Amino acid sequence: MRNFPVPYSNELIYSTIARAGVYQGIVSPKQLLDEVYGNRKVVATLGLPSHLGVIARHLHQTGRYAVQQLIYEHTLFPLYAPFVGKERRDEAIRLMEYQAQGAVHLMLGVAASRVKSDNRFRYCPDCVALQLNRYGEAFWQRDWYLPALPYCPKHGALVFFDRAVDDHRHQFWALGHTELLSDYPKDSLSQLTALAAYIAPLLDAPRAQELSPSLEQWTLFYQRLAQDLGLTKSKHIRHDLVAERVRQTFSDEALEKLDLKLAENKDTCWLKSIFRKHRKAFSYLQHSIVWQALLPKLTVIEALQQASAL
Amino acid sequence: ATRIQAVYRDTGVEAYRDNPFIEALPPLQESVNSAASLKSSLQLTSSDLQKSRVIRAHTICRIPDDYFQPLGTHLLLSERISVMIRGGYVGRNPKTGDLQKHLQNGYERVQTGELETFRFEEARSTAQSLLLIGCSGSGKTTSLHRILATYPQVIYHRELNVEQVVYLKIDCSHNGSLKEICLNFFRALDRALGSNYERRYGLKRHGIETMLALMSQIANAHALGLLVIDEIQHLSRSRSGGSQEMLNFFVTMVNIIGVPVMLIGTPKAREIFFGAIFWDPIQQTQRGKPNQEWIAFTDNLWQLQLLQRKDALLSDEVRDVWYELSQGVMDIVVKLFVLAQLRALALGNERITAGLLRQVYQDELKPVHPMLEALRSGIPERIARYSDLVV
Amino acid sequence: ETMLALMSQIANAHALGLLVIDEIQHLSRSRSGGSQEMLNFFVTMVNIIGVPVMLIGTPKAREIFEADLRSARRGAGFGAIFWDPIQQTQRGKPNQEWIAFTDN
Amino acid sequence: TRIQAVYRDTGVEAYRDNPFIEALPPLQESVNSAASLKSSLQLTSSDLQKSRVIRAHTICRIPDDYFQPLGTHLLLSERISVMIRGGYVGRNPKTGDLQKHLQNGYERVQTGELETFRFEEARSTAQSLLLIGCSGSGKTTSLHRILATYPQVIYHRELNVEQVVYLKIDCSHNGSLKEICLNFFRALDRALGSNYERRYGLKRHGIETMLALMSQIANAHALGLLVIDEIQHLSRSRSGGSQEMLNFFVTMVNIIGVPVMLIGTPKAREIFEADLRSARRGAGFGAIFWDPIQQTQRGKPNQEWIAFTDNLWQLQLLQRKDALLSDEVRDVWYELSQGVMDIVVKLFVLAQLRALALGNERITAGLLRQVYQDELKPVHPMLEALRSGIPERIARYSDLVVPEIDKRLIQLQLDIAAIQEQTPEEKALQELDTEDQRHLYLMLKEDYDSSLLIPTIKKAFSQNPTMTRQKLLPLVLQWLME
Amino acid sequence: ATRIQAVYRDTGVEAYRDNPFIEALPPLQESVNSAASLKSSLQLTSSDLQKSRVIRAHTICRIPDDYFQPLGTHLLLSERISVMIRGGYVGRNPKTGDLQKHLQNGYERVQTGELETFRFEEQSLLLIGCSGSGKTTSLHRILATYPQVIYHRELNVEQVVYLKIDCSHNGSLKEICLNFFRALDRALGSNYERRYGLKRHGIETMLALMSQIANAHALGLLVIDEIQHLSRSRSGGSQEMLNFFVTMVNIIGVPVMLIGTPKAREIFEADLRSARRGAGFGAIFWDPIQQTQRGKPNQEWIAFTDNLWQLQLLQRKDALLSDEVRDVWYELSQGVMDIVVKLFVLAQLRALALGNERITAGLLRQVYQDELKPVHPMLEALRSGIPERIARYSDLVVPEIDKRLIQLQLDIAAIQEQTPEEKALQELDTEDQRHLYLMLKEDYDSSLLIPTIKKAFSQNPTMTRQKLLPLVLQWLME
DNA sequence: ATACTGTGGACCAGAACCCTGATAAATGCAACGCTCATAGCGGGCAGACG
DNA sequence: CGTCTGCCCGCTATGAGCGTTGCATTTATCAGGGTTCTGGTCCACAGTAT
Ligand SMILES: Nc1ncnc2c1ncn2[C@@H]1O[C@H](COP(=O)(O)OP(=O)(O)OP(=O)(O)O)[C@@H](O)[C@H]1O
Ligand SMILES: Nc1ncnc2c1ncn2[C@@H]1O[C@H](COP(=O)(O)OP(=O)(O)O)[C@@H](O)[C@H]1O
Ligand SMILES: Nc1ncnc2c1ncn2[C@@H]1O[C@H](COP(=O)(O)OP(=O)(O)O)[C@@H](O)[C@H]1O
Ligand SMILES: [Mg+2]
Ligand SMILES: [Mg+2]
Ligand SMILES: [Mg+2]
Ligand SMILES: [Zn+2]
Repeated sequence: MRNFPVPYSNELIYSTIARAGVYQGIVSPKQLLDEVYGNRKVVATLGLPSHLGVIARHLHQTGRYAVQQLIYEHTLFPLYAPFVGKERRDEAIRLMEYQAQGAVHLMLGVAASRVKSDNRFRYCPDCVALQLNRYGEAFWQRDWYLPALPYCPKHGALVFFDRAVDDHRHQFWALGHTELLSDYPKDSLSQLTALAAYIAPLLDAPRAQELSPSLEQWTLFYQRLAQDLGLTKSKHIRHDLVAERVRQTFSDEALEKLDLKLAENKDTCWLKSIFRKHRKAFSYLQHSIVWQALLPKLTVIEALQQASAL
Repeated sequence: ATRIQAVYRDTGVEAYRDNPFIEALPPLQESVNSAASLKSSLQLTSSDLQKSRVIRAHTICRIPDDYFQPLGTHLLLSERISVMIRGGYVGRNPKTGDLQKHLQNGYERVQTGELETFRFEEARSTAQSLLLIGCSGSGKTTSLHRILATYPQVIYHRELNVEQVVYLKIDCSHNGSLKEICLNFFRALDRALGSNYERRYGLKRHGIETMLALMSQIANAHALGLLVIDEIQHLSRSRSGGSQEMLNFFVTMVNIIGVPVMLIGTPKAREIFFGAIFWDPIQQTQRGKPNQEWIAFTDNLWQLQLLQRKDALLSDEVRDVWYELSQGVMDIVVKLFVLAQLRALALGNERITAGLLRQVYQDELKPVHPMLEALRSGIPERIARYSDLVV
Repeated sequence: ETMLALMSQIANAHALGLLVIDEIQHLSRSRSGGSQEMLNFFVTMVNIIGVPVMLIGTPKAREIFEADLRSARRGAGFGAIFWDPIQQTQRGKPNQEWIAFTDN
Repeated sequence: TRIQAVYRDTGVEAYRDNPFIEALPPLQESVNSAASLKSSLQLTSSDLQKSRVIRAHTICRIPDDYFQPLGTHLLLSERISVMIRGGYVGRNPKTGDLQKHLQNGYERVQTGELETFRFEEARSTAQSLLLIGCSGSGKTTSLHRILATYPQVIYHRELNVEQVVYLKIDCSHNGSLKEICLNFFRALDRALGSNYERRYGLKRHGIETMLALMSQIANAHALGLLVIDEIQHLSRSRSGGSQEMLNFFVTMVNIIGVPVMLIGTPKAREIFEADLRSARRGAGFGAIFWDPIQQTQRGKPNQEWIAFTDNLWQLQLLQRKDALLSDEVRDVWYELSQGVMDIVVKLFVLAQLRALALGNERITAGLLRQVYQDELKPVHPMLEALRSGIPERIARYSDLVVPEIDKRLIQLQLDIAAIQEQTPEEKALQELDTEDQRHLYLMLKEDYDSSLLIPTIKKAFSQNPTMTRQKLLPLVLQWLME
Repeated sequence: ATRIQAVYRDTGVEAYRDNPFIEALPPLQESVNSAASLKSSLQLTSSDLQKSRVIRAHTICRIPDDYFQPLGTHLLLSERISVMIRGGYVGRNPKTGDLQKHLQNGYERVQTGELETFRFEEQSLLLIGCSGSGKTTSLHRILATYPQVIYHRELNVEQVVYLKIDCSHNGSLKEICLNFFRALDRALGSNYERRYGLKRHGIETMLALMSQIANAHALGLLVIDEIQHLSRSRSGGSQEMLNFFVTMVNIIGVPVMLIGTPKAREIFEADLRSARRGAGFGAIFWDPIQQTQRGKPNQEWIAFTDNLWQLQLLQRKDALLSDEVRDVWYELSQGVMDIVVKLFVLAQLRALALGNERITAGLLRQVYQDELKPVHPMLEALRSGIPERIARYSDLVVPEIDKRLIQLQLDIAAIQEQTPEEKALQELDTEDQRHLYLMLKEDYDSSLLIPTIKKAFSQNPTMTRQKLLPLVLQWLME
């Protein structure tokens, strides 16, 4: 392609590809894959996109955009980066530049989602108006497409609608103006919005890539915080005090809406596994919930740095 | 195909304050010195006059290709082109988000198929149109090409990724079919750019509305500034019902899409048909005196001689003979002068004269004697006869 | 038009110098469209870049390339060249070229 | 390679006028049928005193140019001759004016003079055979050597037909039910000069379509044998199952004549044995089994093993060679190679190659021992399976061979090449134990004497050990050179 | 066009007897040491170090050109190439009938004529290794012993002993198919491609034309180099990639060698993964110099390092190597021959201008983390030892080396300051008696020495030097 | 000061997907056929002389 | 009143532009064995009531 659009601030590269298709009058998706990439064997994905580097070659004459900038500021990788580890993170960064599509999804154990978790398209009530007033266009923002939280960090809640990624595969779809939120209010829980607002600062941080604790330090961090908070007696979990501490911030219905329902009656649980020695990388939601429930006077960057340093 | 990284300027008009497109253009020259800017002539030098025969004969034939002289209408055309290409960027600002509304609309036109669809109400288009028709043998294909040589055509911006083409020139097909303008446009928009738009948009089995809206959208993906079409006379030879379709599409594009369009055609193209500008061949007498423009043209064409002998001053008899043999048309003056020089060098007389001019015309313009004699006679019936005669 | 546009690409890939057309007289006037069609097609070759052409025909094929100012102008170009039979007596004395050719 | 055809009469009367059999080499009188198979590289006496690189190259070349004909190859050669020159009865082109004969028979059978007559020529009894044996016993080289005696292409001047006597196919590492069909086209387009693979072997056609086109291709010519070798590599997971493989391989009826032969390890023997009909037709007439050679089959040790060991020992090329072979060397060859043909020759080659590397320049039983525990790791399951003798373990572990042994041979040759370089000039430097006197060594003799300066500094240091580098220098001239 | 009149010599091998195309080659007796005779050294006199810094820098920058140390992986390749070329002329013997006629005669004799039997039986190679291991440069100079064109006078046949081809960036099969005739016409001077290589012919026809001219002209070796530069997608899939090479090897019939990277090994995995000695395609691997050999340091490394170490030109250099300076080369370079001598030559130039005129381990880190940037993925892949990363991060060759060389040669000009050593050299008259000064620098201080040598050389007893060296020392000590 | 109970870490085995091969089917795409337009043509009709 | 020789016009022939359509071509669909996922297991061990 000759005139490739430059992505806006906080925009998925998928929406940039879709707007490139919109600008130059390409309707058939096969032509779009022929011109953007050169091959008709590329799967369209939201978050952790593959075949990057080709999208950067069209932006070669703009020296500021490279593989690293696109992979830290226009994808959903920084959310998965600090928690998976160091070697796995670096290998994923080095692999998303090549032609591997399913390898990116399958290498990270945390990212091995298998079946999609409600992969339909979402937007916001007031973000679209702000984008139209500031840009004159609409795009799939990175804030909207949280892996499991259908909640804008600034607004109440998202608004799902029809169509899904698994239904039609090779199509890059971008919202224009012909569809928008019809006037009806959507109920929103304050705790979930607070959690989303707390966790959203992770996608824009200069040190969000270096602050990656190793596999062994996580259990030491958990034991140190439990010792300083004095919950453990002697290498033991109360099974009720930690449950009450979590319940003081998050209720049962909010956790059910997040599929992270507490199972305090049964020995196996995500919190219990966090207490035990870790095996594989855990999702951002579990770590954020544990950190916020067990310490409410700190933010993501300082807590992650404290965990990594010692 | 001169790819330049643009460096921005700061114009004095508040309507043009923050565009990158129209800041990138070179400034509008003052008409006092714009006439001197257009002036070009052969470098001559006196070392040729003492050289061999065929070498000297070769460089005389470069006079019709290297000689240009500005006139009164040249400044008006330059000012009008500058105004019409500066008025076509005030509605497609990409910095403040106005091109992204002129370009989102262009996709629902392709999807639906109709050119009159509109998704954003505030997407306004500011563009102009102008037709330039003058008697054949006036220069309206090289004068335009020399006016549009200041602008470097393709210019590349840095903050954006747009490779803005300043102007584009295409020719109507002799057939006049609907699927030929939308093809030589895609040929002219990848000859000067290095891409392949034709292999995308023309090879496939497409319709006519699809390939009429695709052109109007790809002419806004790049911020095209002026689409000029020459030889518009060809549409009258097209199939039945196809002459008016272009006459509506080239007024819808100016109004809706917003790309300014300039159409140039021969005098025969008044009946088939925005502003109107008419050109006429030069006439030496305005009211009762030989005109300064004609006198200067001849006195400056004089010095482009490589005859071993000559005379200091031109004579009124020779001037009258030249005017009578030319009948005012621009090209025939230069053609007659170069042919007379060629015949003088061939004959062996190193001097030019009126009888020499007459014999050169008579022996070397045999296809041209009928209509030149018609012009010399000046009968209104003979002028109305044939086509594209001055009237 | 498609082949005539491919002509420009072929003539710009290799620096063609002179494209001469001969035996125009051997053209049937009923299998192409008409005299106006012939004229318009042979004027359409102004778009091809450079590549000067030269036209060849019989004096009965001169009638097509006439009566139109632009067509006549492109027909003329560098004047007119008219091959003619060797007349015996241009001057009072018979022409020397006829004598030399006959003797040789 | 189209050889012109010339005919010769044969003793058997069943082929009195058959051209496709008489255009072949004569029937092998089995007195020296496999005697020509015997091959041994020259080993001229002048090659003993030679550079190490060329000798190592000859050592690496030994396995290709050595082929000992055993006593069990005679049966295989006889079988191949029988079912190649016995399957041409139904593909006879020597047919006269049969129109008149058939018309006369039809006229005479209806008028009552004759009451019966045979009118059918569709008489073709296809033959099939398995060759089953442990891997490494030589089921491919000892078949190519036998089948190279028969010309592959013979051209008839009177007709316009060719007899592709043998056509060889090998499966890929993964393998599938379509790769063999494509490989038939690939091999026949290489045997002759044509474009059969692009003309017929198309992607769109189904497996049965190529199997049917095989009939036309192999019946247009007078094809005589179709060897599909190494079916062990066929991936059962990528095939479709352990039953449709049999249902495809017993579908050799629809190709007329064409006696097919299949070779495989006993891992496929259990595959090709599930029912009566497949066991009958896959192995139509017997199934020769190749077993590792033993020291003794009768009370006396087998003489074939002794002859093979002596012939391989005589081929040895070393500066220090022992003519007499001790019986302990034969005992360790048997105890470490258990008669497997591949293992013994590679073991001997690696021992002879390592003898150059270590510089002992002699072959010992112990050297065979450390090369055995050093370079033969992946072939172990064969070794303990044959030592234990359990058929289940042998059948479970009969598909494995040492991988990339050629790269190991190249690495050993490169090591031998790099070892060789020695410098007599460096012998003078080698007595310089002290070091940091190399400073004076380098600075002094570049423009000075280089003959006795190097040795005499050793004497100067030894005689005056309570000293350093600096003031050793000023009197070096007078004490050493003067 | 290097035409040498053919002379005939006796070869001890009975297979090559009476073959006019073979004995024209150089004999085997003097060719044994020929490959080991490619060792080259840019030997210099100690007086050369006394000259200006520009001269020594210009002599040093020629090290990546004139320096060549054969190893154990370089003699074997030469022997293999010699044997492969010499064995490729056993078929085309003009003094003997064609092999088809011999086969027909053998069939006639195994027919009714009385004989037992006849065998109706009828070697491409590839050189794949790590990029920058020294392949093309090694081959260009191991093929120097064989004259390219040998002219026969008894017959009229020009014997092209070997030919060499080279690919270009993003090329296709047609480019090599035409470059073969380009190289052939550069060898002979005829117009073999002015009418035989038109655009009209397809690939099959063009190769059919190749085979007949390769068979009529006596041609022994056809080497195609830098196959890694050939573009895959432009030609198509990897199946016809192998098919074209297979049909090129099969129909021509001459021995053929290919040289490339492991990125072509995945192309040639078929016909090579299964042991096929009849088909050919034997593989020879080149690897970087392994510093550790069976738990011990490699002799080739410590000999190549010693030879490279003796040829350094510096003023106050430490002439002896330490273990750490040798060790850091294998950590910053991994032993590939492309960048070991590059690191040495860049380190010497940086030590010329930066600071003290000696080579240390610290400045090698500056070189590696400042200028030897782009090949970091290859170095990381080599350090990891993973074959996948090594294979898939090849083909990068750190271009624009010539501009770097000329700019480093020019940059040394802007040094107005004088280090005390060379300023003392210049203020001293240049009688080139300073060999003693350079010899005895460490033991005594310059202040005691150079004024004293000025006073002595003002009235030297005799003009002789290095015979009269000790007497100055006796004045020098007291 | 020790046996009993809960617990953390290393660990078999059933199963759910999942890559893959074989087979059947929707389909864009040049590949001809349709139709329109344009210039000539040769036998039939008005016509006029024997 | 026949008929015989020039006109013309409904035809006949052919070029140019566009409209279906046979065709592999590519896509989609279904059976199957394996491999990591995950699930509970258990085995030694830390802390404790007797
Ligand atoms: N004002 C002028 N000064 C100098 N030369 C001129 C002038 N006007 C015309 N000419 C010459 O006359 C010719 C005009 O070019 P051209 O044939 O394209 O003109 P045109 O007849 O107006 O164009 P068109 O092809 O559109 O009918 C050129 O040879 C040009 O040099
Ligand atoms: N009679 C023999 N004499 C010498 N070597 C033999 C003999 N039979 C087999 N070999 C060896 O066996 C090797 C080939 O075995 P191969 O054909 O790969 O076995 P398989 O047929 O099971 O694949 C050759 O290297 C060859 O040296
Ligand atoms: N035997 C050798 N000894 C010393 N330097 C070598 C040797 N072989 C190659 N080199 C060096 O390697 C550098 C690059 O080699 P190059 O010709 O690029 O190899 P390739 O073509 O295989 O990449 C050269 O500058 C050369 O000085
Ligand atoms: Mg014009
Ligand atoms: Mg085998
Ligand atoms: Mg090279
Ligand atoms: Zn929002």
